[PDB]
Amino acid sequence: SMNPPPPETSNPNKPKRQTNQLQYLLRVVLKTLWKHQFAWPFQQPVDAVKLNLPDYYKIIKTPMDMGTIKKRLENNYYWNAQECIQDFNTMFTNCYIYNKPGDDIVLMAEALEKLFLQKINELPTEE
Ligand SMILES: CC(=O)Nc1cccc(-c2cc(C)[n+]([O-])c3ccccc23)c1
Repeated sequence: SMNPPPPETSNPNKPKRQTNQLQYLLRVVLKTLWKHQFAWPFQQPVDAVKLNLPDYYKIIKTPMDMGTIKKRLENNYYWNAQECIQDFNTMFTNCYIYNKPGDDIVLMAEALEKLFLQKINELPTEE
């Protein structure tokens, strides 16, 4: 019923790059999803205490959210675009794993995921 530590957003010994694909993930992908009317539940880690979801972290063992993604991108946490893509996909998947079809939160995730897919379809070739 308690919250875990959040995911890492800083690790000085993890090697880092700033690639055109990662820049796109920040300037296009994250910015597009973040501004969306359905972004708010996904803008920070799930607070299973305040939301009274005492089983959330019993079920979701790889938590991820756009707050975490945003910090990762802004602090050049990643080596490659696939790492970041995997974070978005983890976020969507968790939502679908925890919730039931047609729950509001699932429709919200689906709307963001549609946009995500459209933006990833035009990830630029590496420079
Ligand atoms: C800090 C925090 O947890 N905010 C928040 C606000 C509203 C909804 C959610 C939320 C977010 C997510 C990802 N899921 O799956 C939920 C499931 C059931 C109830 C609520 C949620 C999170």
